[PDB]
Amino acid sequence: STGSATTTPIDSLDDAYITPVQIGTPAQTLNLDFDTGSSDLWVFSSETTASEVDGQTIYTPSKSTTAKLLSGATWSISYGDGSSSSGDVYTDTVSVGGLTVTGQAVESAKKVSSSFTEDSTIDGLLGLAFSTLNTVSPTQQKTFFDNAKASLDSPVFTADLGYHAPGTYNFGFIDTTAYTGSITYTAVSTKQGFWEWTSTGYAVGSGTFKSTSIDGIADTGTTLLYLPATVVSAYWAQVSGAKSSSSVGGYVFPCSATLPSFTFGVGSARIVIPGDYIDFGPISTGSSSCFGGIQSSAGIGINIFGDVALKAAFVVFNGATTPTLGFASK
Ligand SMILES: NCc1ccc(C(F)(F)F)cc1
Repeated sequence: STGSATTTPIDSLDDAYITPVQIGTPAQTLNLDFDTGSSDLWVFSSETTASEVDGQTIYTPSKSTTAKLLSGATWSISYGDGSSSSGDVYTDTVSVGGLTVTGQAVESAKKVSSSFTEDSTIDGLLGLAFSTLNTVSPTQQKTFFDNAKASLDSPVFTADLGYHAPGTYNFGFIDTTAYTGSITYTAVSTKQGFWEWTSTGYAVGSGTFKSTSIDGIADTGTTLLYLPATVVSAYWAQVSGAKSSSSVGGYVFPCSATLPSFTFGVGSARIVIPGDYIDFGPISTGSSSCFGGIQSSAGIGINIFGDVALKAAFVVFNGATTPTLGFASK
């Protein structure tokens, strides 16, 4: 079996991507943020605290004839950005573009943090990292990809995120028309539960490729590219007027600048992120100072190849016996 769904940026800045998901019987469509950096499928629901719901579409388990309360199960997650959500669990039918899973754990939110309330376009998350990170207690649950993997034509899923444009999430197959050249595969470590790999280095614009091992995760749920401070300082040093602002919380640059591109290595292959992808607009409404898309990972603990980097490539998340990551230019 296969699944194919269109993913859309939530705003003009590509702050996040949403993808329609059908839950329950009859189908209740929720626009979820597919997240390769987490492993909980959670949604805004009829149980969410009234004041914490602001325009999102909710899941009403009592209206699904196939929804079953998972006895004594609760979930609670805190993301790298300081955001969080928690609640109870149901098992229900979940479909993504024609691919269906019955008995999928659907984590119903009782509470969500301010940033989730503020994003009215995000109805919840669909975790695509390894099921070892799932927060359901006392009995851990599997991801949608984990539940479907055996039935797929090929145990893979691809992320083809668009820059200011619609894109695609495919399950079970590789669309050979969705990329140029070849897919270069690289080794993955599942020790921290993430699609963790090692980049072979970087270049800034037309500069010399610096060969250096950058360990990081492929994370569709994180907007920006987070890299070591030495790497990030070398990039912003090429932009006139760019500086690291402690008030803003990262590198800012004059909005009139034309940013150089950023290249990251995948084995001997190279993925080029065009400079325009690194522009995240004014720091505040009306400001002539813009926020950067490449930031330091020094206070994070790990490097994150977020949407800024992933949207420059066709990305294969290979769930074979030994998982690997594939990257191709597009
Ligand atoms: N990395 C997961 C994630 C995704 C979205 C959000 C936000 F912005 F919706 F709150 C927070 C955390």
